[PDB]
Amino acid sequence: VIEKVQHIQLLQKNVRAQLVDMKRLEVDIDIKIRSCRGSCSRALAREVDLKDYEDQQKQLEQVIA
Amino acid sequence: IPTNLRVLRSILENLRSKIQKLESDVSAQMEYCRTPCTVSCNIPVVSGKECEEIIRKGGETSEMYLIQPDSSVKPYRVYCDMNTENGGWTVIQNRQDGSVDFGRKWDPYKQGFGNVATNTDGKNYCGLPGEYWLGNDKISQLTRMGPTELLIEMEDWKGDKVKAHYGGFTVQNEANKYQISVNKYRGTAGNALMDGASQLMGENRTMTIHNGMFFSTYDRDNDGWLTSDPRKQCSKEDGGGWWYNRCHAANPNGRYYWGGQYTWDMAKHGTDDGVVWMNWKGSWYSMRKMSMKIRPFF
Amino acid sequence: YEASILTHDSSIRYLQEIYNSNNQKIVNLKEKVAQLEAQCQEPCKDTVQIHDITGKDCQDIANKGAKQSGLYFIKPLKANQQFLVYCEIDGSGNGWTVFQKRLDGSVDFKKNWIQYKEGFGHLSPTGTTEFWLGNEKIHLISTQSAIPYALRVELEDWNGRTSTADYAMFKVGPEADKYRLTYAYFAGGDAGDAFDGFDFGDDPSDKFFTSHNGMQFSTWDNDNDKFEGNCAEQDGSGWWMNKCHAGHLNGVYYQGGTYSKASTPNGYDNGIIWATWKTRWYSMKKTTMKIIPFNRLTI
Ligand SMILES: *[C@@H]1O[C@H](CO)[C@@H](O)[C@H](O)[C@H]1NC(C)=O
Ligand SMILES: [Ca+2]
Ligand SMILES: [Ca+2]
Ligand SMILES: [Ca+2]
Repeated sequence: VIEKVQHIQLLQKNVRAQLVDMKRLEVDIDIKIRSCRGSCSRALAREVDLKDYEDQQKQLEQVIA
Repeated sequence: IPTNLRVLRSILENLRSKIQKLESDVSAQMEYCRTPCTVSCNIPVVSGKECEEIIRKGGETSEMYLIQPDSSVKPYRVYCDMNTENGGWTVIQNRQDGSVDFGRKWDPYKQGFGNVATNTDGKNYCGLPGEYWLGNDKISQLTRMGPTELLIEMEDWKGDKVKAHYGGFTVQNEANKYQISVNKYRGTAGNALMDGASQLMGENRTMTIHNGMFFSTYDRDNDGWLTSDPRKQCSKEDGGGWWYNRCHAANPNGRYYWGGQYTWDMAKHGTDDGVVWMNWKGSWYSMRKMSMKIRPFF
Repeated sequence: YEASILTHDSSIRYLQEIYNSNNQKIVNLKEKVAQLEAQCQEPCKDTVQIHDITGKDCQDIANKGAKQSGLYFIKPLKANQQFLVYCEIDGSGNGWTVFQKRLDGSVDFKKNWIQYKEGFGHLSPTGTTEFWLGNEKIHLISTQSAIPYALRVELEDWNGRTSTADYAMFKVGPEADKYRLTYAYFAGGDAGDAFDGFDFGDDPSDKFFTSHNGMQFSTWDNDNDKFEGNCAEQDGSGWWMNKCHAGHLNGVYYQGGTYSKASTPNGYDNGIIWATWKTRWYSMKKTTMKIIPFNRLTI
């Protein structure tokens, strides 16, 4: 396997990682922000888009393999 | 390699922006927190040792009350459910939205935290309950004044509701790691405290039994997980404090996931923290509402 | 469109430049998230707070240092436990302990024995809520070991005029004697002594049928009046009924102040009335009963 092909096998994990990682942080921030509702003047109304995170994960699986 | 660079580059650029959004979102909240939320709860005249007494004194409406379980401790605020099953219920734990963080250390779970009550559209009294944990010390003393029953109520995101009743409930004091005890179960939500997770068998089930357990938080391990692995603990950061065994069948103090079903890639630690009551909605589901109320036995 | 294989070595290390950069931000964002969480652990701020200074009653407290009006915890000597009360404190250093209050009709005063014994309504630091402290508490405060107590009664029409009626040696007995109300004398006040009686011209003994000194408290579920029927039940309230009243501060709150014999399905005079200051058909807009040691009512 030529060096360049091994660099990609690397980024493919790194990104599927960062994906799960963001996906988490996304939910985390959502939960934490809502929790401010009971402490601060108001809670930033929002709604997280888990779909786009799920769509890129599959968009990866397919291309990785 | 062909279309490969295309993909990865599209994602990394995509995430970059979601990071940009998230960053913005947090800054907006930091600014709103430059000021607090507020309430104005005029205190009812009538008072008693706990809700049951109050309701026997004429306190017939469900709202915040002041109770002094005993002359030692100073009177404190609590919410009284005077409507559910003949009223007289002292709410010691409540979840309905994601307003309060339940992933706190041992002290906040000792002293208590959250909002007992909030105001109801143009009213001098807080008639609605907020999200709060009354506090281990207080809960301990209450369940020890005499035989105490415990009523657990919950609701999924589809509007369904089920109760879990416990004829006898007690919580030892701090020095005894707030050990829990329950019995005389009856309900529709499934007996997760005594029996354990329904979808399990043998030791796997028995190790998700809360009855008899000690209370632990992510900064104070008292779980049924005996080992040296500084990670296999039942309560990790932002994890709520509960009566963890190995590790649970139910957790009314879990993180309040919006929507209900959640999965390992959403969970901060991969573990399934969250307002769970396995015996009903399963393993990775989080209730919309979850409350805990006590009342003298008789 | 599929470029040079030499473009690989380039862009194949470029995605890494925006990858580690991403992880970088994520690390700072998480740090910032933490600070956010630290700002969201507090409860909402309750405007209504209670003062620490305690004592036998609002006067004891006042003397101990209490300077402003608000909720306090008192505990008369013979009481089993301390209870919350609204203390009124003037610039003179007087501690009035309020036990009755009307100001908007937000609270229903048609309650039974127990409720009248234990108390209902809400206590507000700004003394802006309707309530009835409770006979047992009122009893305890007014019968402390050798301390003459006094009762003041302020009224307010729907036109800003306010009057008062003071009673020396106010007192309320135990449940055993049905919380009997007794006072030595009408210490004066332009409100007029309505507890002494009031001739309405209806009968040759109106003055005998509407006197409250000595009367026992009555509620619908516990008739202790001087009438064949049930005063408390008819007016639908709780009070020291005789047969029935000349002064009735726990009456139905009639908006506007002016009510008539056509306001009820029997023509009862059940509003907030005080015969000596207003007709039996003028329900007050505000009412307030407070007590304090007699040796304080102006020398
Ligand atoms: C208990 O859980 C382990 C995994 O943690 C699993 O391998 C085992 O089969 C389970 N026991 C049961 C219920 O069969
Ligand atoms: Ca937390
Ligand atoms: Ca352990
Ligand atoms: Ca009678």
